[PDB]
Amino acid sequence: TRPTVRPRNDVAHKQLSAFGEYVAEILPKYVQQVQVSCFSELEICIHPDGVIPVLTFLRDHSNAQFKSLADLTAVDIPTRQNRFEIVYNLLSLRFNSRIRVKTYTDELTPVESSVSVYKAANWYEREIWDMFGVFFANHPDLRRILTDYGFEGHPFRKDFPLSGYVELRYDDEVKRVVAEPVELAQEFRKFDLNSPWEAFPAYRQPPE
Amino acid sequence: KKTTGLVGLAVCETPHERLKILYTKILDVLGHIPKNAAYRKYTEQITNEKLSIVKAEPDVKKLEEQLQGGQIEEVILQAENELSLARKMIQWKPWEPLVEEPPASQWKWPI
Amino acid sequence: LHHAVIPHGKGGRSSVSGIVATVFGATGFLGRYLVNHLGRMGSQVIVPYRCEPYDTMHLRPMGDLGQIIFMDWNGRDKDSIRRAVEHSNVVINLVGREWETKNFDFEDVFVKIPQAIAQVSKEAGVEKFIHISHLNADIKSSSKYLRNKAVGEKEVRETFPEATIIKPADIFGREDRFLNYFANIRSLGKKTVKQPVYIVDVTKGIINAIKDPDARGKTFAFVGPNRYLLFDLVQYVFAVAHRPRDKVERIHTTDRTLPHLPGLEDLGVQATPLELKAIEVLRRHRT
Amino acid sequence: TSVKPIFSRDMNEAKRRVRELYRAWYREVPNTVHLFQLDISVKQGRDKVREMFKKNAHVTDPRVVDLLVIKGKMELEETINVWKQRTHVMRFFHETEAPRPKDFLSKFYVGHDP
Amino acid sequence: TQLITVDEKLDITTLTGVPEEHIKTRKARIFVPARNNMQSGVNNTKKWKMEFDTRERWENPLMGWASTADPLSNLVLTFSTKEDAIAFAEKNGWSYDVEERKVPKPKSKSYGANFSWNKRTRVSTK
Amino acid sequence: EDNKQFFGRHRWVIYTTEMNGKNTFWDVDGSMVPPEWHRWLHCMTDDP
Amino acid sequence: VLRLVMELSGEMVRKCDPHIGLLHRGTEKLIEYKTYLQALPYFDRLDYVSMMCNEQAYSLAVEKLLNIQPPPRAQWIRVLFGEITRLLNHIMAVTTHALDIGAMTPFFWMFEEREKMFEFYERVSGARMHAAYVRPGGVHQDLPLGLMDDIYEFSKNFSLRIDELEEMLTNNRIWRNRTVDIGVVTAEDALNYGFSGVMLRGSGIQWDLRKTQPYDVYDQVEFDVPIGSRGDCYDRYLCRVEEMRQSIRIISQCLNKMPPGEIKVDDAKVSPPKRAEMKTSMESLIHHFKLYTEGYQVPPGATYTAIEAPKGEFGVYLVSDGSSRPYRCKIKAPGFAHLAGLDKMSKGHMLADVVAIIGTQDIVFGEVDR
Amino acid sequence: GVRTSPTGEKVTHTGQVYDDEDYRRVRFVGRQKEVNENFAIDLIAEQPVSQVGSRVISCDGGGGALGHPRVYINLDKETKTGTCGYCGLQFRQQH
Amino acid sequence: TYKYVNLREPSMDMKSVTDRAAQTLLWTELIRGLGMTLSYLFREPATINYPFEKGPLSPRFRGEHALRRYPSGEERCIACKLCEAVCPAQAITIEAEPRADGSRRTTRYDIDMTKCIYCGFCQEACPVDAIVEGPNFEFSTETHEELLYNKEKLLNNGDKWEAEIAANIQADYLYR
Amino acid sequence: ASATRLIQGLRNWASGRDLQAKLQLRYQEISKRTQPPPKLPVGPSHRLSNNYYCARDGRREAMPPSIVMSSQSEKKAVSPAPPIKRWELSQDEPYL
Ligand SMILES: NC(=O)C1=CN([C@@H]2O[C@H](COP(=O)(O)OP(=O)(O)OC[C@H]3O[C@@H](n4cnc5c(N)ncnc54)[C@H](OP(=O)(O)O)[C@@H]3O)[C@@H](O)[C@H]2O)C=CC1
Ligand code: SF4
Ligand code: SF4
Ligand SMILES: [Zn+2]
Repeated sequence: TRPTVRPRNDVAHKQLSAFGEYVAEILPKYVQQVQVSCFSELEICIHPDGVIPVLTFLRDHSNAQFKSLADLTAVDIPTRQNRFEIVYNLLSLRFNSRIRVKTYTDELTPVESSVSVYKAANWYEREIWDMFGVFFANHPDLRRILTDYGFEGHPFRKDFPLSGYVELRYDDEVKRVVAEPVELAQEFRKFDLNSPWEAFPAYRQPPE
Repeated sequence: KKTTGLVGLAVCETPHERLKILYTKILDVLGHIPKNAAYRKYTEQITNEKLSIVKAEPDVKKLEEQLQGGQIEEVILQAENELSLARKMIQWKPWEPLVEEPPASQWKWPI
Repeated sequence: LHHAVIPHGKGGRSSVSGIVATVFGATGFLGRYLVNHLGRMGSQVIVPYRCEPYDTMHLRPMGDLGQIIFMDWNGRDKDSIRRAVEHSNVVINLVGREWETKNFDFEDVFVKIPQAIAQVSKEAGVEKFIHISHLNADIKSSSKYLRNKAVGEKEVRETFPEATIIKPADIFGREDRFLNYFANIRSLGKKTVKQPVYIVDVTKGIINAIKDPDARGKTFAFVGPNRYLLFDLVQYVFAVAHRPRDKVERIHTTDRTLPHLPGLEDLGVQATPLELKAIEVLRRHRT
Repeated sequence: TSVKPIFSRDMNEAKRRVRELYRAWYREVPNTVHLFQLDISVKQGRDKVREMFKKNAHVTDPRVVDLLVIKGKMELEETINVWKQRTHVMRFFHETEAPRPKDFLSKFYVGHDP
Repeated sequence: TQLITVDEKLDITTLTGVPEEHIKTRKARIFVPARNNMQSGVNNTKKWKMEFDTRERWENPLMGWASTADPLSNLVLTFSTKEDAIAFAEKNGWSYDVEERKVPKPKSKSYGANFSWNKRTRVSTK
Repeated sequence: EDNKQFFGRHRWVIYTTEMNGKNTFWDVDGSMVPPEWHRWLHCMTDDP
Repeated sequence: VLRLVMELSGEMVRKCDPHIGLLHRGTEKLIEYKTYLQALPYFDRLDYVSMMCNEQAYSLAVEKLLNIQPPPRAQWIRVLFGEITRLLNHIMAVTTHALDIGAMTPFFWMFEEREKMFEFYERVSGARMHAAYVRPGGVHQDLPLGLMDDIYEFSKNFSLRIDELEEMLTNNRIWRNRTVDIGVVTAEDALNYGFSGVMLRGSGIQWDLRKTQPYDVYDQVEFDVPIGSRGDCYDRYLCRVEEMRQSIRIISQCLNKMPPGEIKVDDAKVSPPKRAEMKTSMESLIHHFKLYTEGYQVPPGATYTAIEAPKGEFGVYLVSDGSSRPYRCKIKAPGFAHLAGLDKMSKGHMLADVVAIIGTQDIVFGEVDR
Repeated sequence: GVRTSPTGEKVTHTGQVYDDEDYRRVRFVGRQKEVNENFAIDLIAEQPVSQVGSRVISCDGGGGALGHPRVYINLDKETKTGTCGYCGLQFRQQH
Repeated sequence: TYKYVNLREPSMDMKSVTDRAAQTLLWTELIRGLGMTLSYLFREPATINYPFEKGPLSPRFRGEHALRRYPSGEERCIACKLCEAVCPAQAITIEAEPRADGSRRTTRYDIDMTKCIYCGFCQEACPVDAIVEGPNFEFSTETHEELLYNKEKLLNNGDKWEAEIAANIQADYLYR
Repeated sequence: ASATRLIQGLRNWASGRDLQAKLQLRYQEISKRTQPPPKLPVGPSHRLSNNYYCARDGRREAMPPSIVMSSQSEKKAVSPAPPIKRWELSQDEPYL
């Protein structure tokens, strides 16, 4: 078990467990999950109303500094009514630790636009608005950045397929470039690789 | 001091009493906050610990090596932002019990 | 007929459409637009050129991957022409320089070129051969151009009789000849009534007639929608453009309708007027 | 069932914002068709604009109307700047066929399109 | 903050941007994917795949490939319950065909019954 | 092949005229070498 | 290649909108429709100047999720090529800053040295630039006999050539006049605007992911990262050149501390076996076959990691169904994070100074897209 | 070693030669249909049928870890030679 | 550990300040840069005469996409579809049939040279080393039709040489 | 290199770095190609009689993440980690 399998530290696990229990006790208004994985990186799962209060707490308080802001994405999970998952990622300059603030959200109701306390979140929020459509009320400027202007569809969803619906070509008829419905030259074959036989017995969900 | 390692932050000349009136304002605005929650307990405990660090030490460099938050003026700025959360958390009632639940088949991952 | 000539699915960008078209010419104006609309249809075009490959290079990427194909032809041998028309569904004949050269007159391009290609075509077994002609090309006077075209008309009518002999009026567009000469002026003023027809309705009519069978044998003529004076049209050109011998005789010669032969209405295509497309194309004036 | 809408209370503010947005598109069209050196009469462009408005008149849900207003405002900004080129503006139009009608027999000749 | 909310339906098909030809013409199918019969393992069960029906795939006339004018041809959406499947299909607009789940039927077999005395269940080989 | 130059100027080919017949005195292409000399010339070895 | 719409009071500025997204390619979507082993080169080429640290971060992401430690020789070889990649990206950033600021010739001097380094990549794998070569499960197909002495030769000659680069520039008078007064960064700005790596080195706070959280055997080599004092662009230039010189140090100690363990992991259900057992086994042929068709299954969960790309915090965030396909990958890009604060970095300067600001934060404009 | 169909061109080692009614013949105009002129089935009779004195014998392919993997084939068919599915070369038994 | 920069002061001593004034008013280190650049002028430049001298390489370059075959034998490929299963732009296209003999073989083995990113995964995935990344890299093709290889083109390209491919593999069949 | 002594002296006078010694034109220490064929080692597995895969099953050691407070007089307020000690100037020629 020891060679070529990465060992761990239970000490960091106990530290993050006690810290997450502490944060869960002292902000009871929005805490739903505080989960700790095997390799000690914290996850805090949050209702979509305490975005500004929880981030104003987590920027400060001298027990959890966490100035460094990272990724924002809202992992598209169907079979839910609240589809999208806004994932804040926070890194502490003072304590060297990573916490993942996963707040949940639906298709049409906005979360509260974290750019007010995080100046790094501006183009992150603009990117999420362009690729998904998660609206951000009380935001300075929402535009389409990382897509074409005349293109729409919010393509990083699961409803948007791999190929786009439109496809450009130049033509000398109207002496310019026009978009057409997509005419693929090949299929993009689909390999049914989801093999049976239960490779992980621990992660079995209870069937009906 | 003389020209600290940060950039948009010039050195202060009276760190001690400025930091002390900062933390007494922290105790005042915490005195605004209601009682029964433990948020008052943790903030009061850490603030009294840090004030007990600073009251027992009139030094500078030993005060930096003992009190975390190197070097010095980050503690002052962090105290300002701690006052900022204090002012913002008279309102917004973080200690009150929960708003309604998710549909409970959402935070389980493996779909 | 064999498979992969039948249509397949929708249209455009290597969707396998019906016709395989051998085109003579296509380096000029109307043939280039015709290859363009067949590429929008998604039809394989076999075109031979005689010039530098740079011209067929800047009209090359009209098709999809490897659809259109380029080869060589010459105005002398039946072997290269026959090799170009070995396997063809349809074939169109568009050729002609509007001034005599050292090695070619108005005679024997319009005369000798449809003879040999119609010979190897009728010995080859092609169908829906479309031969262009200028409108009102007569046995009458004033043009070696028009009389050699009338001789070629009689040739294509006599041998291989079920050819679509087609004629538009004098067409205008992005690379017009006579509107360019209207721009390249100086002057003189005459009278002639004239109807101009825009180029895209003409080539839409040609591709619709070549893809729609049962409309064969009949010669067609395309009609301009306005049909008024030439000098009023020149005043219109200078007004919209903001500034105050063979070609000029062949525009002053003859412009009439013929009630014998059918035109646009037996095809079902909307006519674009002179005014809209003329405002679209009259760029390149002072600011 | 708690749902937080964007702007709307009833469809009155929806009607108000969409008529103001259409006024903005009306005074948006001639400046752009003069600026991009386009090739289309103003009547045809305005009729295609109001046709695109009349396409989605079948929506009564107010959040959807709010999101349509926000999308139209975004593209009105991006066309009132010079950020979008000639290609996208012509791409709104359809001058390159696309000839496909909705006849039964026409789809029966060029088959397998039910 | 305790705003307007009205208990109604959803109309996301005027937002997701896929054109109305693909909306009203193409048809979805929701099914649990069957066990691929050569293997005998049902980890490939327990999911509700949403698929779209197949359409034309002609021959690519230069290489011998199967091109298609179908961007939606290679979608699959593996779900966990039939209710959320139907809810998502009605939420996003297009039509859908529901096939019902079929478990393997529980049986009653035993080795002693394979070694019967006057019952005809007899192994006859071993 | 010379030794006194550096690594990159050891092994150089001199093409001849019309080995296939396309007047290759001028306009010398690449890949006009047989493959064992394509192993030798690309410095994949130390022996001819 | 970018679009920049600047609004300026004359020969000065007011604001600037960086229109980026010109080079958008859909990399996250394409990885969501592929497997792990197949979609590794997308991670190889989202950034392209640094080329093996991206491999290193993705391989350590998959190994950290999969709870499998590579053999130690694989770790030390990965450290060596991470130092080669660090040296290469910093020297190209210096030379492209020099070429865009003027300064024709040191560009070509250090690119001849980089031509030696691409010869080294060729001898390692075969590719010029985009050598994949780092499988999750340790390095694959190890080095041919006769490479380490060439790296030793390059280390000596390149120490000489980088000292000659500091002979040419660096106390160049007018280049110092060109880039000293521009590019001020407050520590509060360096925190709130989310900067990564070299900006944090240059402006104030001592911060290294390598030193604080050693994700590999970096903890067992003596090196010292240069820090900045004034938070300045010339100071940041000195920081980059001394990080190159520290990379020379780490290459020397890595060549002196090399254990001859093995190439890949001895867990054949993750790394494919080699040819001898492949042509005569049964389990290894089965593992070869199904491992290249399906891809190995990866347990469900969401992980994040981040290593020190020569730009900065190259982060990668994997989200995995129990599957051979990743459900959602995402990349924290130091180029994006550095481009994020351009208005506050260039509120008070002019347009050539803005071009120097685009130079002084190392840019590829592929990785800024994600 | 190629046939010449009445179309008139080179046939291949797959039965894919054209009809007269095709347009793909005329898109072959000007550029030659290059084909491998060293076929596959003819290089089976060139290989001698080896005779090994054992009964259940081996096939590797001429090189350790260079070729196709090991396969052990039987020689119980008294008149039919053993045939490796990978190699394509035969074997016999000599008692 | 950290080693930062730009912590000094201009020395107020008279010699150092008049030396900085001498550099300011006398253009000194500019001429020092001129001297360094003239020292690189008097070197011999390191160029290669391209059509005669070709740049060095490794025995494991990835080029031509050639095929191999058995010693005086048939086609080395089985059509086991591993290369199309691993091909990360799916440029491989295999349609397989057995012939009249009985051994399983192909019909259509197409490499798209457009989509081929040149990984090496089809080389590493091939169990019999049928497809091999070739040695030479000269395609330079004037037409887009000609950049779509057929199986017969690959067999001709594998029968224009094996001795290069065999020499490279026989040198380096031990690393991989 | 491969040049006479007067221009060598002019190179070393324009840049006193002994340019003739190491010049970035490799002549001798190009790696002598066609090396002997290597025999790779196989690491801490293929070891017979003890390699139970049941032990080193790092895929199956993935625990599900443990949970604290949910949707369904305490000596505390500790930090997530011990606070980070400030570094030192390294002796190998710092500034100053
Ligand atoms: N208003 C008008 O212009 C009208 C024109 N037409 C007819 O339409 C046709 C096309 O017109 P247009 O495009 O303007 O003129 P072009 O001269 O450009 O078209 C003729 C084409 O055939 C080629 N060609 C002509 N003569 C020779 C020759 N001797 N040898 C080889 N190739 C030759 C031309 O050049 P190349 O060799 O380089 O390919 C060109 O590709 C003409 O026949 C014209 O009479 C009919 C009605 C109205
Ligand atoms: S992996 Fe090799 S043997 Fe298998 S199909 Fe591909 S080329 Fe043929
Ligand atoms: S090298 Fe080319 S053919 Fe081989 S797997 Fe990669 S893309 Fe496919
Ligand atoms: Zn065999």
